[PDB]
Amino acid sequence: MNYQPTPEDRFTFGLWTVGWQGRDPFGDATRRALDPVESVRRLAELGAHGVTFHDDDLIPFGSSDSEREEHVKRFRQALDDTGMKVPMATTNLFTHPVFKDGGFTANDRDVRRYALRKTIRNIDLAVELGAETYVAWGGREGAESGGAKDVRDALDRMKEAFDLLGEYVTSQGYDIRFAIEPKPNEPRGDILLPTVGHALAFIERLERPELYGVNPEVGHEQMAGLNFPHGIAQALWAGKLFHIDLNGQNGIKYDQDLRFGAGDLRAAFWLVDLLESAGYSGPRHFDFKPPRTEDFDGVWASAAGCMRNYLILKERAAAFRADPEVQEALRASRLDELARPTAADGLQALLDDRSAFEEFDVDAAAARGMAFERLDQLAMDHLLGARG
Amino acid sequence: MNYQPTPEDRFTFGLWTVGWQGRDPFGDATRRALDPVESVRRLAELGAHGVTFHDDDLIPFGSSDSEREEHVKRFRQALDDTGMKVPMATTNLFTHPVFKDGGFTANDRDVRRYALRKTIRNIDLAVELGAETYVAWGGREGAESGGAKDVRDALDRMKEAFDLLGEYVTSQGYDIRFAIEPKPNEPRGDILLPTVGHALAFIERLERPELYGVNPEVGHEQMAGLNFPHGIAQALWAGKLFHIDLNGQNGIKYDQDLRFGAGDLRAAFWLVDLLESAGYSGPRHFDFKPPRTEDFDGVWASAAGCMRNYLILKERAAAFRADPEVQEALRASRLDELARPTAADGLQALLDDRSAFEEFDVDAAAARGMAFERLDQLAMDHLLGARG
Amino acid sequence: MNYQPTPEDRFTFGLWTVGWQGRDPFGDATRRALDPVESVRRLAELGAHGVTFHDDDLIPFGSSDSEREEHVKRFRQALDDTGMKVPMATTNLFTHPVFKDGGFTANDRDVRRYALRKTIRNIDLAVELGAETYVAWGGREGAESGGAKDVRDALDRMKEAFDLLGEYVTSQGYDIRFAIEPKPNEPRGDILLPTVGHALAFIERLERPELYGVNPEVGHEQMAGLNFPHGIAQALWAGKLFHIDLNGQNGIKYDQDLRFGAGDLRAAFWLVDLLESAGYSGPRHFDFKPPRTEDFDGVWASAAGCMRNYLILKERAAAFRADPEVQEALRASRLDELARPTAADGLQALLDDRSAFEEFDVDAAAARGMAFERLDQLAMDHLLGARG
Amino acid sequence: MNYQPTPEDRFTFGLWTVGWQGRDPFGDATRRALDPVESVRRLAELGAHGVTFHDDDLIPFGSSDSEREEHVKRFRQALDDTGMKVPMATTNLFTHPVFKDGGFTANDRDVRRYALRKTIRNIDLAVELGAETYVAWGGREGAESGGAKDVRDALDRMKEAFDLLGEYVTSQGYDIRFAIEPKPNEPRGDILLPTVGHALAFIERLERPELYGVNPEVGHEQMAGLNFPHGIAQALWAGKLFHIDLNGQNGIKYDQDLRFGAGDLRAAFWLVDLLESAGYSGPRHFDFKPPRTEDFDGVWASAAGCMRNYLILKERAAAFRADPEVQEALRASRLDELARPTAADGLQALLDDRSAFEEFDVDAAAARGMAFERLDQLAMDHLLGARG
Ligand SMILES: O=C[C@H](O)[C@@H](O)[C@H](O)[C@H](O)CO
Ligand SMILES: O=C[C@H](O)[C@@H](O)[C@H](O)[C@H](O)CO
Ligand SMILES: O=C[C@H](O)[C@@H](O)[C@H](O)[C@H](O)CO
Ligand SMILES: O=C[C@H](O)[C@@H](O)[C@H](O)[C@H](O)CO
Ligand code: NI
Ligand code: NI
Ligand code: NI
Ligand code: NI
Ligand code: NI
Ligand code: NI
Ligand code: NI
Ligand code: NI
Ligand code: NI
Ligand code: NI
Ligand code: NI
Ligand code: NI
Repeated sequence: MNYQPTPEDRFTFGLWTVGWQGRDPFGDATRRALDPVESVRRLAELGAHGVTFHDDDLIPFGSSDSEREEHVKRFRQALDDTGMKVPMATTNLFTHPVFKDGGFTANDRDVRRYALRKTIRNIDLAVELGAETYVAWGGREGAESGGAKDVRDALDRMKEAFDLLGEYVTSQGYDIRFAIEPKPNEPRGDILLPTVGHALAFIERLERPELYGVNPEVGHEQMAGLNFPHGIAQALWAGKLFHIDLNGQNGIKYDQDLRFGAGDLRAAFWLVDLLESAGYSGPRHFDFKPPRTEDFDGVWASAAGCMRNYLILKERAAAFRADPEVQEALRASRLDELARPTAADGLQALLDDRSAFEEFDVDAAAARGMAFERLDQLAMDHLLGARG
Repeated sequence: MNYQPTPEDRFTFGLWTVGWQGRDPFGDATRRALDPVESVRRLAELGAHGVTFHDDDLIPFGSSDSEREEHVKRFRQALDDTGMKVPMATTNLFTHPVFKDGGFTANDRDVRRYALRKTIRNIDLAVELGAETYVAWGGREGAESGGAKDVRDALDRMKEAFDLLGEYVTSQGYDIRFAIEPKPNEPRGDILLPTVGHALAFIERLERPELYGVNPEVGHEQMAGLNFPHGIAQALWAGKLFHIDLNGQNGIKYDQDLRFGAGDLRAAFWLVDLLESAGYSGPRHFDFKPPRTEDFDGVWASAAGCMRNYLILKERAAAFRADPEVQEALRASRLDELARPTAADGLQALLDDRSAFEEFDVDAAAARGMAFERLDQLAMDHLLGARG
Repeated sequence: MNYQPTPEDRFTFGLWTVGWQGRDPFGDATRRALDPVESVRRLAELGAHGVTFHDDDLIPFGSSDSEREEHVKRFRQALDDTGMKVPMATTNLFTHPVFKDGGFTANDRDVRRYALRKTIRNIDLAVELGAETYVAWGGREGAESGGAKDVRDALDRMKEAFDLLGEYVTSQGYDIRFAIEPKPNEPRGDILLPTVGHALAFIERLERPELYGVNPEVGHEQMAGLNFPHGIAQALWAGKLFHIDLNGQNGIKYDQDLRFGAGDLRAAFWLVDLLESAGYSGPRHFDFKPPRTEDFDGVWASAAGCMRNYLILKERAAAFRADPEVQEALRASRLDELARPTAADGLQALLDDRSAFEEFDVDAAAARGMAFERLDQLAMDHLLGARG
Repeated sequence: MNYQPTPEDRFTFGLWTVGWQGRDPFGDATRRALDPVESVRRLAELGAHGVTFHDDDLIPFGSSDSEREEHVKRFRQALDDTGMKVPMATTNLFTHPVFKDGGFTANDRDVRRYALRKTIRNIDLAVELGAETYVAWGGREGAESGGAKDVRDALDRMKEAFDLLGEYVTSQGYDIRFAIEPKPNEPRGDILLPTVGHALAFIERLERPELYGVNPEVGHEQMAGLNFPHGIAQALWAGKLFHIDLNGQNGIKYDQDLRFGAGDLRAAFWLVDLLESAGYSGPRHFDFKPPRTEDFDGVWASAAGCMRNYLILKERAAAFRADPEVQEALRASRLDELARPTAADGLQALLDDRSAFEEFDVDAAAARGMAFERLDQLAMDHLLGARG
């Protein structure tokens, strides 16, 4: 019947999302700034579970130690009054002109040292607020031209930075983990660790890999034309999906950050299906931008649509899996065999198995249809609620 | 003056490249098949170092043990007469209809067992011929629809397969290593391990990671809009660039496999620059298709252009790096600082360093230009041979 | 409740669609060839309205005049027995090696003359069978390299060819019109008249523009990352949508030709909405390929899914428009004002209108939200059948 | 030897190019604003021919009639002192929040009337300054969601607007023409008239088509993965290339606006080749953004690189065409035949010509290679200055 979200659904929003003033490359802001406290109250009314923030969203850049203290106190009371949580925090290493060539991988060494200190300062605040995950989006790490950045040295600097933060966390005894958010491009011509895969590979080279995971975003992988649910499957397979950014994107172009459900709808369905069947227990975080055509009423409707869409898809995906006709179709397509080991009998046995080569009837096997189209139409019917 | 390749340049070609008959999705072959022996002699005349092959290129599918023996003997004499080497070999797990849903990750278990036996048989042949690398391109591993393939189970099957081959190699005492070739899509809607990053991450989950590397292809990463030289830098950083496939691609669309140099020319320049300065010593393998508009004279001209283009770029990249004006520009852009550790002084020292935050003048740092445009124009001048 | 198609729905299929044997760039056929007569009977059973064909699908290439006559007679009886119609026909100017550099724009003049004769021969057959539209897809018209094709001369040849066919039709007194099908690339590196826009512009340069329209395909425009429904709106605006090819595509990559409904689902919804509200009365033609993983049962299920998906979307789009809440939302977003002339009062009046500039309150106007997000969520609810 | 530009080369720059302060979606300005007068003097020193402007670049928005007059006088003296010309002008209908849903196609009628008045006011100024072309880039014309914009009505409003401007120009007796600049997306999710083709088609529906042309931009067509030189060939073929925007773009992603020469280098070569051989006599306008990593010295170096790159390519393209070996290769590939009419003998003659079908030897024709690869390698050698 209806689709009301409750804090139990674990839906979270960055302050910078509903707070996006509408400034784009070709235009000025179309909305006034939101007081983070108003955003907390409004999201709470909508059924959200918590909020996330960059240091600079909560405490204006260059704020003194006193002003800083007041901003946090104000934010803290709003949280106490609403029951909202703060499961994730991050650093802004992309807005200020000093980070024009990056933070952790800036060619200027002094800039790199500054970026680390700025991050460390915010990690202490994040722990103070109860955040369990600390996200790192290296938006300025990259280049527009080939000779500007030696990638191998840049990767040495990136590893050095992450190892230092890991040494810091472990020395303060914090119970906080890191999640690297990949993005292929924008604002840099090409960004380092462009996809979930590159991020996962890099993590295996850190001194304490256990502390690092990935924070994939729907639109980012889609900006590279990749299959998001497949990338998420691989991150789960590796045990590295620490957090997730949900939104929508219409193909390969600029990062749109539409509300979740918009963009590639079928991909959204397969994503929810995967997260739910895999038992993902982390937050369902929306990193979206309510389009600039909207006024404040439009932003809250956009935020509500994020949660609504997730809930509808969850219903349809659940109905899909529980359908006996679908369970039969899955067996018809041999999904059950895919889950069985190819050779639990071992190498030697396989080599001696004449049924696996010498006596294998390749034409008989080749003639078997996979029945994938029937299966996919069942999935389509379920998504559209068209199952008679 | 001129650009003649010699076997010392380590240029290699797959038999399937100059041998591509021109069959495409919408058209029939425009060229007769080439006898692998003729291809060996022709490539040798052109200055190539060696050739590579899929089992099915050398020995027709379904060949008896006797015919098989004759085909190899014939091929062996051609190699002896020309001095050509065979540094890499691979398996064809994509053409025959039996592999329509994959080889190692086919839902059908019997198909998966067959794919392993077929690969093992060819590994023995590869070692016999002296190949040091065995490439694996899972072209049929993937899907067109969401419910057809459970990616986590598929990744379990992929790992199982690679671990078994690793157990085989180590048991026969072979001195051969594996290289996984990624591709984002085509012929499947989405292919598993779509980019160099995903492949590198997966490798870290194998039982014997030391035996596996990556075989990236210029056009494949470009089909995802990614920066190829950056991906190669990361593979080198990880010590996993075991082999490389060179060709050209005009952006995001079907896999064109144009001759090397064609497609994104500037990317080709930065690639050669990187491979040469990094001391890549493996083969410079061309996996290209001479367009179907060509007759045989056109195919040999296309193959020659591959090597010619590599040699010209190598000259221009060498001239770029050795230019004192460029060395000065590199210092102006702080590439030297990027190579210096951010905090060799350690964590505690960084936290106590007031020059890294408290007394850091952010406006002064922000005002410094990176001088990247001057550097890039110097690179452009060098590429075009326009340095006065 | 259910979604059964009937010939009244005007659903048509090319013989080459359900008949696609599964041959792709990296693989052999996975299905035997279908007798066109069997395809006619099977599609009729499924509720289809008619079929379409290339000359070479019906009459094997190189067939004598007698064999040709028999093939047509056989096909004719199948049509008579089923009541199926043939509303569109086309020429195959892409498969045979002679068309490797094109048909109408081949550099070889003799080839260009041959292509015209081949098309003319099939136009006579099309009229004989009752086809009202003749489609032209210049799949081989284009290039892989810059100097191979002088585009201005190629466009002169393209216009010459179309003008000649127009002169032929008008001289035989045929009641048949032409529809040019655009495609950005594949099989050529870049194809001439790459999008609906380029095709529409070209048509305005023909001697008898009235005889030519466009035959857009969902996936083709999406291979250029364009909004298909927007392109269709422009073709309707110009009065040039003579026919349409329906299928699915997952973004920018090779031409997938998935069944309709698959690919970008939301785009499919907006397309059906537009065609139905605009009163498009031509055929709903599916130019799709049942994936090669399927056997014959899978191909017929895929074809049925094409029609089913169109019918479901038509229902949801109709429900969307007829919803009073949606009609109210449309007024809230000023869609009614968009339909009103900006200045029916004329130029002079506008220049003298102080309310249009001098006394225009720009801040007041800027503050009005467009309410687009609320509208889009209503559309999402309707698509998913989630309207309470 | 060297490549110095002189005003005779007709190189022009928009004030907004070298003046771009570096503000992007994720960052603040990294450069102070430039006084348009300083930009005029600086560009003049670099060898530029003239500058272009949006109304809002020259006269701050909301300026009184007096301030307006002073700004123009100041700008006028700078032009007189340098000898710089102003060949093109345009309107800013994208920055101010009032244009959030468009200017000419905004759903709000009052906004549409305001946009026309604002444009008309600037047309008078453009003529006053001597501009021969008036560009219109409908950056805000489009949508993020399907129901927000009825495209057919939007196209009615777009035509109404352009017809009114045409009526205005013709009534004032101005000798100024319009050029529509297409762009597929950004800042809107999808922009109306997304490519050169769509723009050309639309123009044929205006009341006075003679007054309208197109202003294509390198990067814009490349954001749709299209071949820019091919699009330019079609615009020239139609006699509609009134102006051109030159820059660089690295594939399908956000609009980078790199300096000319950067991005797809080979495409830049083929573009210059075409413009020069076609005798394009309009300005060579650069619409680029010096990357934000740069300080002012870097912006002037970037602007100089634009002109330098154009001059180098012009040299290489000229050398390519004048090479007798290339002229021979062109004949070998039948470019001379492409330029010959297919059937100047007429329709009836073609139908009676047995050599065009009945007696046409298709196998003989099919066997002829096009020799395109040899031709393309000659072009590569010339571009790289590697012709021995
Ligand atoms: O496009 C950029 C990212 O998606 C951005 O929102 C990061 O997620 C954020 O800075 C970390 O919380
Ligand atoms: O597009 C596919 C690949 O590039 C293919 O050529 C593989 O490289 C080959 O099968 C391994 O040698
Ligand atoms: O991708 C190519 C086209 O879509 C093709 O199927 C044409 O439509 C056909 O040849 C005309 O009927
Ligand atoms: O990306 C947008 C355009 O390229 C822009 O610069 C227009 O050209 C300009 O507003 C007209 O002069
Ligand atoms: Ni993002
Ligand atoms: Ni994003
Ligand atoms: Ni994010
Ligand atoms: Ni490849
Ligand atoms: Ni390839
Ligand atoms: Ni390859
Ligand atoms: Ni098609
Ligand atoms: Ni298609
Ligand atoms: Ni089609
Ligand atoms: Ni632009
Ligand atoms: Ni641009
Ligand atoms: Ni422009």
